[PDB]
Amino acid sequence: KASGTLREYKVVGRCLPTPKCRTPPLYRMRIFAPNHVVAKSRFWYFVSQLKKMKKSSGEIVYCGQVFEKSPLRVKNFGIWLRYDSRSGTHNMYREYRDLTTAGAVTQCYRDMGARHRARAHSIQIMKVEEIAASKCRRPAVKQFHDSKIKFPLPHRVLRRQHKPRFTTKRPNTFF
Amino acid sequence: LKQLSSGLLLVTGPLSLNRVPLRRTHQKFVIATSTKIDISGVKIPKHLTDAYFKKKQLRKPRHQEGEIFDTEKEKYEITEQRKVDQKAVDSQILPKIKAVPQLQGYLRSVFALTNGVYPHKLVF
Amino acid sequence: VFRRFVEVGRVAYVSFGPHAGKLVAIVDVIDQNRALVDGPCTRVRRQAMPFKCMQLTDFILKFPHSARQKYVRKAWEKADINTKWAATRWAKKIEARERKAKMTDFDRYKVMKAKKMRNRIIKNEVKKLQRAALLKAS
Amino acid sequence: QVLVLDGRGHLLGRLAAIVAKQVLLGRKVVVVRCEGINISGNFYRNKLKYLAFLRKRMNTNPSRGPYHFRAPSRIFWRTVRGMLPHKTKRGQAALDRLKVFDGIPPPYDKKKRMVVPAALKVVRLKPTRKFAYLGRLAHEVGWKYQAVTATLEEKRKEKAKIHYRKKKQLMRLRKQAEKNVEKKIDRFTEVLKTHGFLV
Amino acid sequence: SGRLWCKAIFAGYKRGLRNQREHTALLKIEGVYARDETEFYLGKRCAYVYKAKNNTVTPGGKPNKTRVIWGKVTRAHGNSGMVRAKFRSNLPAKAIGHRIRVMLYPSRI
RNA sequence: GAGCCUCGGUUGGCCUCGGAUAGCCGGUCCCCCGCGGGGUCCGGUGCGGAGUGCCCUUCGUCCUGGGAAACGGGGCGCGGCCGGAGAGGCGGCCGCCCCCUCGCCCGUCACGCACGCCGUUCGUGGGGAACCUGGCGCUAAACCAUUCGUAGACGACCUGCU
RNA sequence: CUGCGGGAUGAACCGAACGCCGGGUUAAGGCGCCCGAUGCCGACGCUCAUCAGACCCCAGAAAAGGUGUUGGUUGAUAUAGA
RNA sequence: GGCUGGGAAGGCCCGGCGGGGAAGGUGGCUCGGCCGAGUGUUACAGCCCCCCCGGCAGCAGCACUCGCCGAAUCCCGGGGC
Ligand SMILES: [Mg+2]
Repeated sequence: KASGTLREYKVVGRCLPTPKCRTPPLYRMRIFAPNHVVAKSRFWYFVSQLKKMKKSSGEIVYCGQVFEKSPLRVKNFGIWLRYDSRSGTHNMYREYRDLTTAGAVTQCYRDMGARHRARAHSIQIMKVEEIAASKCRRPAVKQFHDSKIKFPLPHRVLRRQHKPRFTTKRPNTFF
Repeated sequence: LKQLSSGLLLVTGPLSLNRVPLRRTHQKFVIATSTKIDISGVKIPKHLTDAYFKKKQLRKPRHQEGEIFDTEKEKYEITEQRKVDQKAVDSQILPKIKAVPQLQGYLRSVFALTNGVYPHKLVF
Repeated sequence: VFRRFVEVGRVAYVSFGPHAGKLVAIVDVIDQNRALVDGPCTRVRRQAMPFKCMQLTDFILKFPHSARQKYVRKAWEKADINTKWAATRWAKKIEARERKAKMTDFDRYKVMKAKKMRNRIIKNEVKKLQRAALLKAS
Repeated sequence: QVLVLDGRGHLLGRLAAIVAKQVLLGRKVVVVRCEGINISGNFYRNKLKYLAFLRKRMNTNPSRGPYHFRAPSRIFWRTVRGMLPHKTKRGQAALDRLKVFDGIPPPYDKKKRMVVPAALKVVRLKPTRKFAYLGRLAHEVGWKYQAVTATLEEKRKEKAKIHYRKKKQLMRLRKQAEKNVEKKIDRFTEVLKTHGFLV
Repeated sequence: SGRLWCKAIFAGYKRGLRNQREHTALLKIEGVYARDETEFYLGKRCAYVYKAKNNTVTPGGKPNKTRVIWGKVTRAHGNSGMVRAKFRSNLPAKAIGHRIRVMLYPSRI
């Protein structure tokens, strides 16, 4: 599985009806996937991992993207992880600060890949929950919980190094 | 001034300024600037057509043998009617462009590319 | 020795991006290199904007860190950020750059003639002043 | 029509790649003050690398072996040559256009020299990282003329200070003279500031 | 009375790492360093001017030593302002890193 | 003045040191040091307008006929004073003759106007070789041969000879 | 018995198979220079090596350790004062 | 054209309910000229934010370009080779 700018999809599915069980129950899951085609595959993978259901023996009842309810508010997201290392698997809890839940999940994937060299296929997303300012364990998120937060830009290394390449003036880093 | 029947542009810079008589130019070989003069109130002569500007020399049936047969005559005649038409057109064109300041001197100047000057960066 | 800080209500100038060359005010900080921004009086909606593409000026209006896009506009209008920005040298230099960009060939010829006369007058005055200074020294 | 570059504060490979690319395009490039070149990493790392390069020699006949030039200008020249197809005629013709100097020679001591922001240490290197000066590295591997270069550069800097003082006086007098006759140039100044000048 | 052509440099032929196609040349126009300013130069006539030992004809003038190879700008080349050009005869490969003048009068603006 | 070969080009920038969690410019009322430098303080800018995102020069000619500006430029203009030694190879500062009214705005025409068609426009009196004008200065050395052994397979090397 | 693009180099690897050409687009691979192309105002983190690291075949390393640094799991005590 | 018969947002807001940052307030202390600036503590809202009850044209995947899938629910024009 690859990763891009992930979107949250709600997928509802059930096993195909049979004369023994006329009305099978409906199951839903939260799947973060680049598109719906891979969202269905991830839903089937997780359902087969949990229930005795396969794609051939079941069907997808509803698949739809879940829009962010408050895209304009900054929120703290807690994500519970289940990934595989070179050694055995481990359980993790990570906190991220983003405007959207899908953005938080993308940040979680990027951070896991950067810090533990874990690919997307090895990572299972268990639960993503928005959290208030309190109940945050990671000081990195907590240090931004300040109404009177101040910080300058000390070392602004200039870009456009190849905009006109030869100049008589050396650049400036203090602004 | 105008576009002729052949599609060529009827071009005339002031003779006292640019030394360019009534001539034809092609669109693909002309840069159109963002500077326009009010030319609505002029009367271009009707006889000035595309067929009016054409070559006449190089006839075939001469002897052709020797150091002769159209290597001579050294020149093309002025065709004084052209001067009358040029004067008639200029007598109307000149005051309108002289109304705008620095326009005549701008016409007298010659466009060129200098160091640090790129046609795509500049706007015309 | 820092005089510019990322404060709630700081006015920032966008160097590059979709809303390039437009003023905007910082609402809340999202992360180390990302903050919530809002530009109601400068045709900028409320969305996250990285610190890389913004250079903040010396204008700071006061409003709560999570105002709902309405009180920030009121503070912007009361402080009259547009007029103050237009009065600054920064906006004047930006407008000079734009005027240079939009200058046509006829305008270039006029500027050439104007400089041709002005530089000669100024250099004649400079030579006279140099001669006077040399006379004074001796 | 000739590029003159000041080597102070520029990284070795970062400047070398750009100079080689410009040289291959028919541009004449002059690199000046090659003792100001700096290389990333601590001084001991680069010292060990140059010593390891010094170990490389032909066992049967060191005269035919690699030529370990000790001058910083020649070190920069070799680094640039490593980025050119010097075995071909085109590469040799391009390399002929390049010219490097230790310090700033009199032919170029009275010229304005450009800097490449894409090769500067302040831009490309973190402030917390360590670096080594090419002059000190060369002096510790066989260079002979570090002190003479330093003395000549000090004299050149004193001369440049005198010239810069004269330039300051000239510019200040120019600015005052502009104020003196500002009334006779008002129409010329207004049209200049209409199209985006003096603003 | 002045220059009416833009400066360009014959950087090389269209090529891969180990194959070279001599029927398309790569041009480096001065002042253009992005794949957005090359739209102006598309279709512009380009010429490679050189001199030789023997005299040749000259339109509207006495015979001289100058010969040219005319060409045409085809398309942009890779985000850096590089321009692909095609000439009626392939360039001699002696002009690598030499001056090529691109004219201004396939005008369409 | 022709006369062969070889090419690149198609306005220049004549310059501080420099730091990047900082810098640029003046006056320096004040102090110190040799018109200048250093320090304190004060006042202006700093996404650099005392910006290479820059500056400098115009790239049609000539007639006369007005206004603004104005003693500027030229005759590889002729003679003196210097700076420059890193690989100087360039400029600065003064004396005397003659000539021109050049930059900006408008009147006034005339310039093969070659009737649309490409290498136009220059650095260049370019660089190398051979021949036509004058003024100012020139007079050989090297090698072979001979000689000697501080040298030597032969070359080579150290030496002597109006 | 098989050329071609890439893997610097090359039996078997990756892509893809061959008449002579023009234009366009791709695969596998790449875009500091050699060397065509990121001369994106690319995004998020990690890493200092006096043996750094840098892409299937493939051209090299193990067990065991490190408060060097960066995340996670569990367990206690701390204003009745660690 | 569809969607959550799009999610949020923009404007006048009206009659309420509770909760939380911790402010024209108080206050131990600190820095300058009652005020300006910085920290903490219970903490209603005259700085605000969030949920629950309900309703107005003002919308439209919006040139205030905050993130979709698209085309008998799709057509026109222009440039280069
Ligand atoms: Mg020529």
